[PDB]
Amino acid sequence: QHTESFTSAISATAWSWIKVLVGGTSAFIVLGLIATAVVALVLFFHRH
Amino acid sequence: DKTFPIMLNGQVNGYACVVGGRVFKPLHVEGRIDNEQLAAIKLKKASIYDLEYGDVPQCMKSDTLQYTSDKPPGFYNWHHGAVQYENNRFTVPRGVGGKGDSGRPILDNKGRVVAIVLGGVNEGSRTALSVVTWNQKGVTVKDTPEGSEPW
Repeated sequence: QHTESFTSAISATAWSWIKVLVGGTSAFIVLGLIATAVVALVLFFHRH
Repeated sequence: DKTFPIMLNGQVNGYACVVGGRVFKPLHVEGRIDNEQLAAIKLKKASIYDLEYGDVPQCMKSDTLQYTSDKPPGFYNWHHGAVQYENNRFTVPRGVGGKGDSGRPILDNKGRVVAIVLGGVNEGSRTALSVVTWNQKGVTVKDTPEGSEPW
């Protein structure tokens, strides 16, 4: 009836909080695993 | 000492040898192991390591004595005479150390298997090999000179 945007900009504070939480958790776990892989590898690279 | 050839098609293709502490089989090659006691043992192979897990009952456990650091240049009794070198594998005679006899342990004269060969077919007018042993402090590390193929 009147001028509004409605441009997917309704993500609330709790909504944004949860979304950033889940994204950060996924990123943290995957990056930690990636780091551990080369951590294991460098030991063998040093054994000789 | 229990050094056993590996049975493939009813002929020798490898050579399994048991070591102190753990029983050893060179998993680089295949073939049914001749020994029946080993015929019912699970296999534990790493990405680059071709060694069998030690699952012999502890009656015959530690058939040999392992080898510590401080490699002398002196004689190590090999299947084909003694070997004498320190920097790397001994300058084995030409013709010797060819192929088909994978999994042969080089032992100290004192009964301490210094290393395990895993190739090193030719190294020139002489020949060294690609082997694995303790690194400096007791680390199971392999060294492979260039131009190394299983022997």
